Amino acid sequence: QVTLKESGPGILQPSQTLSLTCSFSGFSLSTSGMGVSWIRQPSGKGLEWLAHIYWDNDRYYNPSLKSRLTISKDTFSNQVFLKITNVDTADTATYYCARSPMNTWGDYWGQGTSVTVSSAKTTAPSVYPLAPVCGDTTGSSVTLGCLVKGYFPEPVTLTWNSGSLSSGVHTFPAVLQSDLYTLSSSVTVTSSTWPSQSITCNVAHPASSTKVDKKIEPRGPT
Amino acid sequence: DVVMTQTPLSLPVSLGDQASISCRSSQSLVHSNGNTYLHWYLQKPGQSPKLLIYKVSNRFSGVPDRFSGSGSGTDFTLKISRVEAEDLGIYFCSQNTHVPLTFGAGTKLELKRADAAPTVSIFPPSSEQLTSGGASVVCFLNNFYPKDINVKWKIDGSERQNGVLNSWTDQDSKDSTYSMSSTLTLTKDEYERHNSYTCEATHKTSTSPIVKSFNRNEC
Amino acid sequence: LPWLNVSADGDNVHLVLNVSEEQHFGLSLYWNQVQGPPKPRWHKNLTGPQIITLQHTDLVPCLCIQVWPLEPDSVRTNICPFREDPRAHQNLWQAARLRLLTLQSWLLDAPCSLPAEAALCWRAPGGDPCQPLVPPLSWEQVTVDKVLEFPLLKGHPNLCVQVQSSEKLQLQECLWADSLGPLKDDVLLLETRGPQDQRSLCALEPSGCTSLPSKASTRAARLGEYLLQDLQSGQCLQLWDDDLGALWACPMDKYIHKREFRH
Ligand SMILES: *[C@@H]1O[C@H](CO)[C@@H](O)[C@H](O)[C@H]1NC(C)=O
Repeated sequence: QVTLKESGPGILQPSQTLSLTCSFSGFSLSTSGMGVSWIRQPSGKGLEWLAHIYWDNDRYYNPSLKSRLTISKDTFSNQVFLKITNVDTADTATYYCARSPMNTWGDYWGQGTSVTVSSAKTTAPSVYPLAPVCGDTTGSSVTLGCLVKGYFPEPVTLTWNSGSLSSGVHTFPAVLQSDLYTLSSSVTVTSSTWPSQSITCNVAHPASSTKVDKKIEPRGPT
Repeated sequence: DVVMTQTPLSLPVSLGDQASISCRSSQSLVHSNGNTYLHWYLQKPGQSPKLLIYKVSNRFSGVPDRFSGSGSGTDFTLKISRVEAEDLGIYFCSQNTHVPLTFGAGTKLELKRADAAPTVSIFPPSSEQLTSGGASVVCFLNNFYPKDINVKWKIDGSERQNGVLNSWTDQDSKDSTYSMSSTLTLTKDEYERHNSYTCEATHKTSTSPIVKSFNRNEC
Repeated sequence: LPWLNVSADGDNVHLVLNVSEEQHFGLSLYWNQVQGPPKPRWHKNLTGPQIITLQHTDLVPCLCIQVWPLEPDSVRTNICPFREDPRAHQNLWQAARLRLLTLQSWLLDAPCSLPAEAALCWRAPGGDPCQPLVPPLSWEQVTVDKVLEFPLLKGHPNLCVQVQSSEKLQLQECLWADSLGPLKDDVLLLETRGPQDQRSLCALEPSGCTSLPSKASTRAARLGEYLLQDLQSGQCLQLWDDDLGALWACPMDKYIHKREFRH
């Protein structure tokens, strides 16, 4: 089968050079008509084509990024490269290489490599319990939450009761608040479960080597 | 650049239904060699795009007969005959007639189910956050259908737009519902100036919005 | 007639004047057209029969002869033997010129005054023949030493003024070549207006007129949606406006950097 695998540093600072490698098998760039393209996709956004190289070393670039891109290959090593100079936050994306022969452009894609460009420093999250407003629950169910605020970089892992509480859980995708990420998770249990039984969210941020356990406590008076 | 206008952006379907996706280009995709380099791709979560149709109507290797492409010049259509669970994902059109190569924004093919009102829950700032000098008010809008929903924040009955951060889950694989988190971030000084905090959800399941509120003075 | 004969066989033109050996007569050669203030004239008091020799290059349809016996108050006889001669009409057009007085004012200068029709033409940068714009325009009558008033909104280096007579092309003066020249790579758009809010946009291409938007691989059809936008955005130059038509010159330099991917 045709297989392509992208590699490169996961995090860079603005103005640095991004060096990407596409290592492939199942085809050769010595084959007449063969080509390889690089494409990127910012999270939840559309795809943006970057550059293309054919077996004869004819190269094509996205005109808007042209001066910052360099595509090249090593046929003997079954590799294609992309150099992006002077990176900035807009270069944060998943980068894909795709086999692109003359008749079928982008017919096989690699699984991609994630790249984050930011000036943010490693920051451990602040983990806050979200208990309902002070007052005894009258409903059959109760919703609790966990707010994971101001961390960099991604990811964080979040579990409830060390993974033993998995049903009725909604862990929301992280979003950027300036330079830092924020995510939240909700858990819904029966009112006969909480507060009579312990509910704790377990947050790990491997990048800062931080692990926080926040027990959700009923709120008291102000 | 050749703009690829894809419609609809969201396509709810039932399994076994037919789905139609349109792609319109800003200029003709007919190359000087006479070919039309319009492609269709499918991308699944955590996965890379897979080529479905190349040159308007040619099915790529292994692509089922249920996928068909048609059109010419600037107007193109992808038709999916008997939608299966494995077809759910984001469909995009692409052109490689012109440099730069461009793509549509994508059509999310999602599952249809009966309408479900959101379960709305509001949370005041934690004592720990307030000690830090910050004040986030969180609202969860959980397990609703359809995905279209509006959240309005009110402070002492007055609408607040600034400092609102929203996040949405993808459609649930088991109950086909959507969930949303809306966080209003204020300074603790701003929080300490007002009493009532309200999260209002506008959803097609109610003519009047679902309102969840709390008063900063508790128990 | 029995006194004048013509011989174009001596590689020159001969006027054989068949009169008696004793005949005294006045002979005058003229160009039958209003010339203005006193000019020197071609005149000869003779004693016939004579053979007046002319050059094939002097021949014009209004070249006429005036004869009269040298008697007091004798009547003058006029004959125009070149009225329908092919060579005369050939030379006539070689010597004719079209000029600009104002953008909306043109003047025809010719030795003789024949019926003629004029209309605007569109020259493409690729050497290919100058295509006239009939329709939406029409061949209007042009009279020698009389003003031709066309409602040309703007001059264009690609526009030439064409002149026909006996339904044949004789003149092609590209009036805006030295003033506004050289040829611009602008697409000409021809919207033909009619009944029921009708307006059909067409693009004058080397290979005929193509209606827009079109599915072709031809430059203007491919750019159809863009050209229709330039026009609506007012980036196109209006050359002519009418109750049932409009002409537009759309520059293509904005698409000069657009390239296709290789296949
Ligand atoms: C021609 O002859 C008449 C007399 O018959 C004379 O009056 C006239 O001047 C002559 N023309 C010229 C050019 O001398």
